[PDB]
Amino acid sequence: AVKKFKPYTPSRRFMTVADFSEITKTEPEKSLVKPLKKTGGRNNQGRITVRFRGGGHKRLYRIIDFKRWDKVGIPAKVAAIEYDPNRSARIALLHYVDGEKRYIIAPDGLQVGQQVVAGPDAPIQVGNALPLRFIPVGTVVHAVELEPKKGAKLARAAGTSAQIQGREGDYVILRLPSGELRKVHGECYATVGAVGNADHKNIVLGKAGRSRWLGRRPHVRGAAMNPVDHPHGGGEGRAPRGRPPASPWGWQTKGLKTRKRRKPSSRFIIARRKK
Amino acid sequence: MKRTWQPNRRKRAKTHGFRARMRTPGGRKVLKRRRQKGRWRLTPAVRK
RNA sequence: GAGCUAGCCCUGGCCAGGGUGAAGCUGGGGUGAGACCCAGUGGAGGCCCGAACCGGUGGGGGAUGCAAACCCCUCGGAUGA
RNA sequence: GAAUGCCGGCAUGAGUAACGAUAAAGAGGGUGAGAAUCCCUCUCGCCGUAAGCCCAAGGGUUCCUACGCAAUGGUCGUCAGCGUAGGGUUAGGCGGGACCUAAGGUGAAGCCGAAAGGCGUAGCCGAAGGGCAGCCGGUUAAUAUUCCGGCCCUUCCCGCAGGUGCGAUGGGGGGACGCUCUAGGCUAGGGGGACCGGAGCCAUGGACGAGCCCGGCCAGAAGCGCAGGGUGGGAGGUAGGCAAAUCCGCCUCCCAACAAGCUCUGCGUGGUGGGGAAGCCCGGGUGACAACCCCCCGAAGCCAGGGAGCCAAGAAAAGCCUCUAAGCACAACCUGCGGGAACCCGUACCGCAAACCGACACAGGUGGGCGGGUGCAAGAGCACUCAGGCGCGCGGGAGAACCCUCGCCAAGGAACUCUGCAAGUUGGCCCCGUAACUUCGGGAGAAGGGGUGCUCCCUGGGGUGAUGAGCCCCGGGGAGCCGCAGUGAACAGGCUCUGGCGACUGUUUACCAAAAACACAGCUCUCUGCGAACUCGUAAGAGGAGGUAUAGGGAGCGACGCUUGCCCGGUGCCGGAAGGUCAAGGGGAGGGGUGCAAGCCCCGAACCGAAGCCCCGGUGAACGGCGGCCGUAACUAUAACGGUCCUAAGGUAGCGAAAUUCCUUGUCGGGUAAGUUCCGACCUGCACGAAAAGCGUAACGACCGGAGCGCUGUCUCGGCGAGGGACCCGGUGAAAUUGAACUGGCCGUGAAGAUGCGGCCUACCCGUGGCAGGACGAAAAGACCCCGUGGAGCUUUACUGCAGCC
RNA sequence: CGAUGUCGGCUCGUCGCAUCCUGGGGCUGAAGAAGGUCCCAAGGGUUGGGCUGUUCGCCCAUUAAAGCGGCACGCGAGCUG
RNA sequence: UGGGAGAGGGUGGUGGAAUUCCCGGAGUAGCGGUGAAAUGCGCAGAUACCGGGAGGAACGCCGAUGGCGAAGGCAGCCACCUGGUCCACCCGUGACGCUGAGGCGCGAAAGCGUGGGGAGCAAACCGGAUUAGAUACCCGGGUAGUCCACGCCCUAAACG
RNA sequence: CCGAGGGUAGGGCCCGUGACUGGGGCGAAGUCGUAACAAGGUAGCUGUACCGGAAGGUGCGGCUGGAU
Ligand SMILES: CC[C@H]1OC(=O)[C@H](C)[C@@H](O[C@H]2C[C@@](C)(OC)[C@@H](O)[C@H](C)O2)[C@H](C)[C@@H](O[C@@H]2O[C@H](C)C[C@H](N(C)C)[C@H]2O)[C@](C)(O)C[C@@H](C)C(=O)[C@H](C)[C@@H](O)[C@]1(C)O
Ligand SMILES: [Mg+2]
Ligand SMILES: [Mg+2]
Ligand SMILES: [Mg+2]
Ligand SMILES: [Mg+2]
Ligand SMILES: [Mg+2]
Ligand SMILES: [Mg+2]
Ligand SMILES: [Mg+2]
Ligand SMILES: [Mg+2]
Ligand SMILES: [Mg+2]
Ligand SMILES: [Mg+2]
Ligand SMILES: [Mg+2]
Ligand SMILES: [Mg+2]
Ligand SMILES: [Mg+2]
Ligand SMILES: [Mg+2]
Ligand SMILES: [Mg+2]
Ligand SMILES: [Mg+2]
Ligand SMILES: [Mg+2]
Ligand SMILES: [Mg+2]
Ligand SMILES: [Mg+2]
Ligand SMILES: [Mg+2]
Ligand SMILES: [Mg+2]
Ligand SMILES: [Mg+2]
Ligand SMILES: [Mg+2]
Ligand SMILES: [Mg+2]
Ligand SMILES: [Mg+2]
Ligand SMILES: [Mg+2]
Ligand SMILES: [Mg+2]
Ligand SMILES: [Mg+2]
Ligand SMILES: [Mg+2]
Ligand SMILES: [Mg+2]
Ligand SMILES: [Mg+2]
Ligand SMILES: [Mg+2]
Ligand SMILES: [Mg+2]
Ligand SMILES: [Mg+2]
Ligand SMILES: [Mg+2]
Ligand SMILES: [Mg+2]
Ligand SMILES: [Mg+2]
Ligand SMILES: [Mg+2]
Ligand SMILES: [Mg+2]
Ligand SMILES: [Mg+2]
Ligand SMILES: [Mg+2]
Ligand SMILES: [Mg+2]
Ligand SMILES: [Mg+2]
Ligand SMILES: [Mg+2]
Ligand SMILES: [Mg+2]
Ligand SMILES: [Mg+2]
Ligand SMILES: [Mg+2]
Ligand SMILES: [Mg+2]
Ligand SMILES: [Mg+2]
Ligand SMILES: [Mg+2]
Ligand SMILES: [Mg+2]
Ligand SMILES: [Mg+2]
Ligand SMILES: [Mg+2]
Ligand SMILES: [Mg+2]
Ligand SMILES: [Mg+2]
Ligand SMILES: [Mg+2]
Ligand SMILES: [Mg+2]
Ligand SMILES: [Mg+2]
Ligand SMILES: [Mg+2]
Ligand SMILES: [Mg+2]
Ligand SMILES: [Mg+2]
Ligand SMILES: [Mg+2]
Ligand SMILES: [Mg+2]
Ligand SMILES: [Mg+2]
Ligand SMILES: [Mg+2]
Ligand SMILES: [Mg+2]
Ligand SMILES: [Mg+2]
Ligand SMILES: [Mg+2]
Ligand SMILES: [Mg+2]
Ligand SMILES: [Mg+2]
Ligand SMILES: [Mg+2]
Ligand SMILES: [Mg+2]
Ligand SMILES: [Mg+2]
Ligand SMILES: [Mg+2]
Ligand SMILES: [Mg+2]
Ligand SMILES: [Mg+2]
Ligand SMILES: [Mg+2]
Ligand SMILES: [Mg+2]
Ligand SMILES: [Mg+2]
Ligand SMILES: [Mg+2]
Ligand SMILES: [Mg+2]
Ligand SMILES: [Mg+2]
Ligand SMILES: [Mg+2]
Ligand SMILES: [Mg+2]
Ligand SMILES: [Mg+2]
Ligand SMILES: [Mg+2]
Ligand SMILES: [Mg+2]
Ligand SMILES: [Mg+2]
Ligand SMILES: [Mg+2]
Ligand SMILES: [Mg+2]
Ligand SMILES: [Mg+2]
Ligand SMILES: [Mg+2]
Ligand SMILES: [Mg+2]
Ligand SMILES: [Mg+2]
Ligand SMILES: [Mg+2]
Ligand SMILES: [Mg+2]
Ligand SMILES: [Mg+2]
Ligand SMILES: [Mg+2]
Ligand SMILES: [Mg+2]
Ligand SMILES: [Mg+2]
Ligand SMILES: [Mg+2]
Ligand SMILES: [Mg+2]
Ligand SMILES: [Mg+2]
Ligand SMILES: [Mg+2]
Ligand SMILES: [Mg+2]
Ligand SMILES: [Mg+2]
Ligand SMILES: [Mg+2]
Ligand SMILES: [Mg+2]
Ligand SMILES: [Mg+2]
Ligand SMILES: [Mg+2]
Ligand SMILES: [Mg+2]
Ligand SMILES: [Mg+2]
Ligand SMILES: [Mg+2]
Ligand SMILES: [Mg+2]
Ligand SMILES: [Mg+2]
Ligand SMILES: [Mg+2]
Ligand SMILES: [Mg+2]
Ligand SMILES: [Mg+2]
Ligand SMILES: [Mg+2]
Ligand SMILES: [Mg+2]
Ligand SMILES: [Mg+2]
Ligand SMILES: [Mg+2]
Ligand SMILES: [Mg+2]
Ligand SMILES: [Mg+2]
Ligand SMILES: [Mg+2]
Ligand SMILES: [Mg+2]
Ligand SMILES: [Mg+2]
Ligand SMILES: [Mg+2]
Ligand SMILES: [Mg+2]
Ligand SMILES: [Mg+2]
Ligand SMILES: [Mg+2]
Ligand SMILES: [Mg+2]
Ligand SMILES: [Mg+2]
Ligand SMILES: [Mg+2]
Ligand SMILES: [Mg+2]
Ligand SMILES: [Mg+2]
Ligand SMILES: [Mg+2]
Ligand SMILES: [Mg+2]
Ligand SMILES: [Mg+2]
Ligand SMILES: [Mg+2]
Ligand SMILES: [Mg+2]
Ligand SMILES: [Mg+2]
Ligand SMILES: [Mg+2]
Ligand SMILES: [Mg+2]
Ligand SMILES: [Mg+2]
Ligand SMILES: [Mg+2]
Ligand SMILES: [Mg+2]
Ligand SMILES: [Mg+2]
Ligand SMILES: [Mg+2]
Ligand SMILES: [Mg+2]
Ligand SMILES: [Mg+2]
Ligand SMILES: [Mg+2]
Ligand SMILES: [Mg+2]
Ligand SMILES: [Mg+2]
Ligand SMILES: [Mg+2]
Ligand SMILES: [Mg+2]
Ligand SMILES: [Mg+2]
Ligand SMILES: [Mg+2]
Ligand SMILES: [Mg+2]
Ligand SMILES: [Mg+2]
Ligand SMILES: [Mg+2]
Ligand SMILES: [Mg+2]
Ligand SMILES: [Mg+2]
Ligand SMILES: [Mg+2]
Ligand SMILES: [Mg+2]
Ligand SMILES: [Mg+2]
Ligand SMILES: [Mg+2]
Ligand SMILES: [Mg+2]
Ligand SMILES: [Mg+2]
Ligand SMILES: [Mg+2]
Ligand SMILES: [Mg+2]
Ligand SMILES: [Mg+2]
Ligand SMILES: [Mg+2]
Ligand SMILES: [Mg+2]
Ligand SMILES: [Mg+2]
Ligand SMILES: [Mg+2]
Ligand SMILES: [Mg+2]
Ligand SMILES: [Mg+2]
Ligand SMILES: [Mg+2]
Ligand SMILES: [Mg+2]
Ligand SMILES: [Mg+2]
Ligand SMILES: [Mg+2]
Ligand SMILES: [Mg+2]
Ligand SMILES: [Mg+2]
Ligand SMILES: [Mg+2]
Ligand SMILES: [Mg+2]
Ligand SMILES: [Mg+2]
Ligand SMILES: [Mg+2]
Ligand SMILES: [Mg+2]
Ligand SMILES: [Mg+2]
Ligand SMILES: [Mg+2]
Ligand SMILES: [Mg+2]
Ligand SMILES: [Mg+2]
Ligand SMILES: [Mg+2]
Ligand SMILES: [Mg+2]
Ligand SMILES: [Mg+2]
Ligand SMILES: [Mg+2]
Ligand SMILES: [Mg+2]
Ligand SMILES: [Mg+2]
Ligand SMILES: [Mg+2]
Ligand SMILES: [Mg+2]
Ligand SMILES: [Mg+2]
Ligand SMILES: [Mg+2]
Ligand SMILES: [Mg+2]
Ligand SMILES: [Mg+2]
Ligand SMILES: [Mg+2]
Ligand SMILES: [Mg+2]
Ligand SMILES: [Mg+2]
Ligand SMILES: [Mg+2]
Ligand SMILES: [Mg+2]
Ligand SMILES: [Mg+2]
Ligand SMILES: [Mg+2]
Ligand SMILES: [Mg+2]
Ligand SMILES: [Mg+2]
Ligand SMILES: [Mg+2]
Ligand SMILES: [Mg+2]
Ligand SMILES: [Mg+2]
Ligand SMILES: [Mg+2]
Ligand SMILES: [Mg+2]
Ligand SMILES: [Mg+2]
Ligand SMILES: [Mg+2]
Ligand SMILES: [Mg+2]
Ligand SMILES: [Mg+2]
Ligand SMILES: [Mg+2]
Ligand SMILES: [Mg+2]
Ligand SMILES: [Mg+2]
Ligand SMILES: [Mg+2]
Ligand SMILES: [Mg+2]
Ligand SMILES: [Mg+2]
Ligand SMILES: [Mg+2]
Ligand SMILES: [Mg+2]
Ligand SMILES: [Mg+2]
Ligand SMILES: [Mg+2]
Ligand SMILES: [Mg+2]
Ligand SMILES: [Mg+2]
Ligand SMILES: [Mg+2]
Ligand SMILES: [Mg+2]
Ligand SMILES: [Mg+2]
Ligand SMILES: [Mg+2]
Ligand SMILES: [Mg+2]
Ligand SMILES: [Mg+2]
Ligand SMILES: [Mg+2]
Ligand SMILES: [Mg+2]
Ligand SMILES: [Mg+2]
Ligand SMILES: [Mg+2]
Ligand SMILES: [Mg+2]
Ligand SMILES: [Mg+2]
Ligand SMILES: [Mg+2]
Ligand SMILES: [Mg+2]
């Protein structure tokens, strides 16, 4: 439920923020958090290997549980639901009757104080983790493992999901958030339901500084640079691209596919993406 | 205005000091050369 | 060689005073319930005025200078990128 | 003898410019060979959110004392941050270490790279972050939370007693956190007192007074008092916290619940130790048995880890508490008391500056805290002052031009000029009032005006206190007084109308451009299924991201509104197992060299044979492109209509002499007495146009235009005045430049612009203050231009190659 | 080319005369007045404005008239920019 | 009070045909399209045939001169939340009624905003053909839209 | 004190006029086409959307004031 403001500043005209109504706890679990190193897009060599990054809000990284087969058959209770700044999605705190506490990501409609579970015999119920094969065909599902027991990889960001089209042997046919049809092992754990906070994309950042809060440093076009800096640099006055539109490093950025065409996982990709 | 020299004893020793030279191959050859020329001091003096 | 300078990282510090009065909350009206209206409370904001601080618009001086970029008068930002 | 040669010495300009903020000086008395310059007093001026005081960087004896003045000091010097010598820095409690972690650094394991070396989990290092136990006064010429005095606390060792399952680098808790706003109650600090203590003082017309002047506190252990913080107690189950675990986490039950109890903080008091003014007198002595009280203001600091709300969601680790594991329970741990033990390093001095950074005793730069009073609405603003500190290391005169900084101005009022450039104007507070337009916020402090002091009387409400007084904070009414003037000084918008460009706040060419440029939220295209794409790297490894398509890279555009048309022939990209072209490799028809021969050796066609190209499509918010001629209407004119060649397709809406229009000051209209600019239109648009976006857009702008009002020294057109210079005198004393010079005008001549040649003319010798026409004046071996088979940056369907990718 | 600063403006002039005005003349298709044209004459004079960087030019209002040229398109060790 | 009909409205589900697209099988020289034809698609293996797969939309027969709503309008099928209405009985209140300026609400299509979605259809646009021309009628493509959610628009041959 | 009115500043409504621009009405015999009345030669009309020299064409839904 995105929030509008009255236009009492030039930048409050369109700026929108999340509702935070599904939030029930306003501080993290001191046991499930750890320091988060702001890299600033600079690798171990020190050099900027991802441009235009840095200077955002300090955050604490909450440990998220992407391998839910760790605790099979132990009913955890949905303790609270908390803001996580390292994600688009929200996170739910779970109190396993084991006594262990864990953060999962909150699917849609999941309510505080409900029992969730994981395992082959789990119910098909929002928030439960079964191997892919044991989920009935035709059910939206988030937090999918790609390869078995390597971690939940697909369908994680806000509002995303993944449908199961059918089965075919040791593999199921998943329709990814991007409309791709990939085959994923049936023994791959997944969580039933779409990720919550779907209203996330409607957020209008509203002003430049808000992007600066998020660690996004200003982007400078190539057409504004000099030939020493960019294919698009130079020109007297303005100038069209004057060549195939290109990145700073030379390769063409309009249409040029870059997926490796000998990659092994191609054997498991039925159909490249939609739209 | 703010000139370029802004002395900082910790900066001085950790950049041009003896132990910073002996670590790298170049800084060793710096020491060899100055020890060959006959310099009185091979490293910048700073009273710490 | 990043003790100048550009950015980023970690850890601290700094921003007189005054103005405007957002949502919300309360009460009243309203309605089938509402939207909503009004009032008070409230104290939002790359909000407004203006020191420190950060700047450097216009003019004058300076031009073997006080100074290898300075001085005076004006002027911009000043809870924020 | 010449290389704008090299090194050095000495000249010239020259007794010239200058002697470093215009805060400012004067006299007396000392000292001494010598005094504007040092010492002392008196008087005057300057800073006072500093030009004062206290930390930290950095500097490194510059600190104090004696003795000096060659040089350093822009003059002088007896003086000094200068020379010579002597002296000076005292810690269990301040800061750092023997404690902890942060980025980063390093790095057993492990990984990688010709070598060198590069990484890398732990671990280690790393601080202005965490943790941690001293406050006040006195003393030295110079150090003091360090020596001393008073009253306090910490650790380690050993011991006695009491108590307990003791026990850790292991498990747990805690440490532990953001921005904005903010409650209660304190203190820091300050204002007043008619209360208390005090050397005194009565002036010059009055006052011997509730007169004036001065001061009226600081530190403190246990206990107690006020104000807050922290925190439930019990038991049952227990599979989780990588062994265990009575702790922690989860579940049930019991009672406690806004409390209370306990624990810890701050503030108050407190045994006690201190401090203690002006004035007078020679830092000290007095004062003085000094007094040490009451009321008020009151923090941004304390209680503190308080409270609220918000989104962008806010270090770590140790100390400390708890749980237990080996081990051990003659030990070991907790508590209380006693005795003993307690190391290394810093401590002088400067510190918005004459000691730091600027080659200088350089108007510049330099992080943190304290920063007193009154008035002006507030305040760290502004003026004046306390404490404190200064008068800026050349002076004395004179009273020209001219320069700077400043004041005023008759009539005019932008006529100045590229331009109101500059300088006026306006100026804060309260009340009245306030337009088109708009995104309903705004535009807006729109505009325009009224008020403002001092005295008297009447009065409303608040804070404290107690409900009163008293101080204190907001006011309201009536009547008066004075001046030219009542924010009477200082600090403090000129306004309006209309265009262009960019939505906006923001960013930029450090040192000529702050803009219309960059950025920006927002729209689109494209890429990317995660060991992602992409980037850095030889690699390992990093980033991306401990992210997962509502996500990440790249690119164009640039809030918002209404919109973005036609062309796929070329170029890019994407799709296409056919076809054709194609490399090594396969095949080996068929020949060749040799040899007695077996054989060895070489050439070798058809055919099989990738990617890439060819070829078939697609595709524009991919690179891009979007015609010409001829004719036609019942007045002329112009062509809705036709005709034809060409195209891949012939510019759509909307705009338009425009940041674009050459002809151009286009033509018409407005504004003006007059308008190459400006605004509105027209349209044969040299040469607009739709995300290198098209047409609008409220708001915004130190952007660029036009106009008007107000007001002016901008001007007609200049005058006077002030101070700092120029000028004269004493002191100190540069510079660039310079072939040598005994260095006139005209008219000619000359390498074509002559002080230097010819002819004529003029002219006694040397200066000083001035002005700049010349010495093709100085400065920089022309930046333009050319030249060189000179250089470099950038580009591409130039050549060639390399990485990368296929 | 081991540098001769480049338009215009301002300031300050100075010279030429092929004279815009003032003075003197002849001819006139000169009645007067007022014009045309030529001759003599450089003594003095030769305005203030709107527009544009402009010189120039147009325009407003005057005027006796609103002259044309040279002086390195006179003059940046005189200013402006 | 007890009963009844119905595509009335809203929500949530779900079922079969059909077309398009993708995959396999089989198969070969044309399919398509019209007044005729050309475009277009097909030896790179189309069309016609079988199986599998995904997806959207719409509900054949019943079906009617039918039924409901105040109108716009409403049609597979099941369930839930819900309106209107009629009939029996003659039980209850006792004129409590009718109309309705303003007000408020509803209001087909198309269109607009933000999201999703997209099979068929199809303004715009492209091409073939017709034609003097053909910015058309015919044919082959084709974008918005048509669908969903929410939020506007509020017009109509909104008619009996 | 009030006060005619004078002055300054900003509003509101009306009238007249304005380069140019928008359609409108009219006008004996203009140019282009043929949309409509017959099934008007694509049944018409409609609200809307979009396009086009022009009448109009088409998508969507609606009406019969539509023919056999
Ligand atoms: C402040 C102090 C500086 O003076 C200036 O800036 C003036 C204002 C320059 O004009 C500036 C400004 C400007 C507009 O001059 C009017 C322009 O000409 C150029 C850009 O230089 C001068 C004089 C230039 O001379 C000019 O050289 C020109 C190439 C041609 C001309 N010559 C023919 C005579 C001559 O005057 C030139 C080169 O800078 C001189 C050289 C030696 C310098 O660099 C010297 C050291 C200067 O930096 C300076 C003296 O310190
Ligand atoms: Mg909003
Ligand atoms: Mg609003
Ligand atoms: Mg939420
Ligand atoms: Mg932790
Ligand atoms: Mg990271
Ligand atoms: Mg590293
Ligand atoms: Mg990058
Ligand atoms: Mg970056
Ligand atoms: Mg995310
Ligand atoms: Mg979240
Ligand atoms: Mg798999
Ligand atoms: Mg967005
Ligand atoms: Mg961004
Ligand atoms: Mg962030
Ligand atoms: Mg950009
Ligand atoms: Mg550029
Ligand atoms: Mg550029
Ligand atoms: Mg570079
Ligand atoms: Mg390049
Ligand atoms: Mg380019
Ligand atoms: Mg450019
Ligand atoms: Mg260009
Ligand atoms: Mg450019
Ligand atoms: Mg640009
Ligand atoms: Mg382009
Ligand atoms: Mg181009
Ligand atoms: Mg390219
Ligand atoms: Mg690449
Ligand atoms: Mg895909
Ligand atoms: Mg600097
Ligand atoms: Mg520094
Ligand atoms: Mg240091
Ligand atoms: Mg350092
Ligand atoms: Mg180093
Ligand atoms: Mg070192
Ligand atoms: Mg080596
Ligand atoms: Mg070695
Ligand atoms: Mg030696
Ligand atoms: Mg060295
Ligand atoms: Mg630096
Ligand atoms: Mg501030
Ligand atoms: Mg402020
Ligand atoms: Mg105010
Ligand atoms: Mg609230
Ligand atoms: Mg505020
Ligand atoms: Mg301001
Ligand atoms: Mg300046
Ligand atoms: Mg600066
Ligand atoms: Mg200079
Ligand atoms: Mg200055
Ligand atoms: Mg100033
Ligand atoms: Mg300022
Ligand atoms: Mg010689
Ligand atoms: Mg030489
Ligand atoms: Mg030499
Ligand atoms: Mg020499
Ligand atoms: Mg000499
Ligand atoms: Mg000599
Ligand atoms: Mg001399
Ligand atoms: Mg001289
Ligand atoms: Mg000088
Ligand atoms: Mg001086
Ligand atoms: Mg000064
Ligand atoms: Mg003296
Ligand atoms: Mg002397
Ligand atoms: Mg003295
Ligand atoms: Mg003060
Ligand atoms: Mg030094
Ligand atoms: Mg001396
Ligand atoms: Mg001397
Ligand atoms: Mg002497
Ligand atoms: Mg001596
Ligand atoms: Mg000096
Ligand atoms: Mg002496
Ligand atoms: Mg030791
Ligand atoms: Mg450590
Ligand atoms: Mg290393
Ligand atoms: Mg280190
Ligand atoms: Mg520390
Ligand atoms: Mg300590
Ligand atoms: Mg002390
Ligand atoms: Mg103490
Ligand atoms: Mg004992
Ligand atoms: Mg115990
Ligand atoms: Mg124990
Ligand atoms: Mg422990
Ligand atoms: Mg934390
Ligand atoms: Mg901290
Ligand atoms: Mg915040
Ligand atoms: Mg408080
Ligand atoms: Mg105290
Ligand atoms: Mg006070
Ligand atoms: Mg006494
Ligand atoms: Mg007397
Ligand atoms: Mg257990
Ligand atoms: Mg005594
Ligand atoms: Mg503070
Ligand atoms: Mg605190
Ligand atoms: Mg750590
Ligand atoms: Mg024993
Ligand atoms: Mg030791
Ligand atoms: Mg010691
Ligand atoms: Mg000391
Ligand atoms: Mg200063
Ligand atoms: Mg300071
Ligand atoms: Mg000093
Ligand atoms: Mg210097
Ligand atoms: Mg230096
Ligand atoms: Mg000095
Ligand atoms: Mg200084
Ligand atoms: Mg004081
Ligand atoms: Mg006083
Ligand atoms: Mg004030
Ligand atoms: Mg003093
Ligand atoms: Mg004189
Ligand atoms: Mg004299
Ligand atoms: Mg001054
Ligand atoms: Mg005055
Ligand atoms: Mg005047
Ligand atoms: Mg006037
Ligand atoms: Mg003017
Ligand atoms: Mg003038
Ligand atoms: Mg200008
Ligand atoms: Mg003024
Ligand atoms: Mg108006
Ligand atoms: Mg208004
Ligand atoms: Mg206006
Ligand atoms: Mg407007
Ligand atoms: Mg409004
Ligand atoms: Mg204001
Ligand atoms: Mg106002
Ligand atoms: Mg006003
Ligand atoms: Mg009054
Ligand atoms: Mg008075
Ligand atoms: Mg003022
Ligand atoms: Mg102001
Ligand atoms: Mg214009
Ligand atoms: Mg710009
Ligand atoms: Mg801007
Ligand atoms: Mg714009
Ligand atoms: Mg805009
Ligand atoms: Mg700002
Ligand atoms: Mg820039
Ligand atoms: Mg610059
Ligand atoms: Mg520059
Ligand atoms: Mg520079
Ligand atoms: Mg430079
Ligand atoms: Mg400048
Ligand atoms: Mg610029
Ligand atoms: Mg600016
Ligand atoms: Mg922008
Ligand atoms: Mg947009
Ligand atoms: Mg998009
Ligand atoms: Mg990571
Ligand atoms: Mg991106
Ligand atoms: Mg924009
Ligand atoms: Mg609009
Ligand atoms: Mg093309
Ligand atoms: Mg093509
Ligand atoms: Mg193409
Ligand atoms: Mg074939
Ligand atoms: Mg091939
Ligand atoms: Mg386009
Ligand atoms: Mg092109
Ligand atoms: Mg082309
Ligand atoms: Mg005819
Ligand atoms: Mg269009
Ligand atoms: Mg035009
Ligand atoms: Mg014009
Ligand atoms: Mg235009
Ligand atoms: Mg043009
Ligand atoms: Mg023109
Ligand atoms: Mg004209
Ligand atoms: Mg006119
Ligand atoms: Mg115009
Ligand atoms: Mg024309
Ligand atoms: Mg253009
Ligand atoms: Mg374009
Ligand atoms: Mg363009
Ligand atoms: Mg605009
Ligand atoms: Mg700006
Ligand atoms: Mg600006
Ligand atoms: Mg102007
Ligand atoms: Mg004006
Ligand atoms: Mg004016
Ligand atoms: Mg003057
Ligand atoms: Mg004077
Ligand atoms: Mg004399
Ligand atoms: Mg002398
Ligand atoms: Mg001297
Ligand atoms: Mg001679
Ligand atoms: Mg002579
Ligand atoms: Mg000649
Ligand atoms: Mg000559
Ligand atoms: Mg001569
Ligand atoms: Mg001769
Ligand atoms: Mg001669
Ligand atoms: Mg002279
Ligand atoms: Mg001269
Ligand atoms: Mg001159
Ligand atoms: Mg000269
Ligand atoms: Mg010369
Ligand atoms: Mg000269
Ligand atoms: Mg010269
Ligand atoms: Mg020279
Ligand atoms: Mg040169
Ligand atoms: Mg040279
Ligand atoms: Mg040369
Ligand atoms: Mg040349
Ligand atoms: Mg050469
Ligand atoms: Mg050559
Ligand atoms: Mg050549
Ligand atoms: Mg060359
Ligand atoms: Mg080169
Ligand atoms: Mg190579
Ligand atoms: Mg030359
Ligand atoms: Mg020379
Ligand atoms: Mg005459
Ligand atoms: Mg006559
Ligand atoms: Mg006559
Ligand atoms: Mg004659
Ligand atoms: Mg004359
Ligand atoms: Mg004139
Ligand atoms: Mg002119
Ligand atoms: Mg002209
Ligand atoms: Mg006359
Ligand atoms: Mg002339
Ligand atoms: Mg000449
Ligand atoms: Mg000249
Ligand atoms: Mg000339
Ligand atoms: Mg010329
Ligand atoms: Mg000239
Ligand atoms: Mg000049
Ligand atoms: Mg000039
Ligand atoms: Mg000149
Ligand atoms: Mg074929
Ligand atoms: Mg589909
Ligand atoms: Mg009855
Ligand atoms: Mg009714
Ligand atoms: Mg519809
Ligand atoms: Mg066609
Ligand atoms: Mg035909
Ligand atoms: Mg079709
Ligand atoms: Mg409707
Ligand atoms: Mg009908
Ligand atoms: Mg009158
Ligand atoms: Mg017809
Ligand atoms: Mg027909
Ligand atoms: Mg059509």
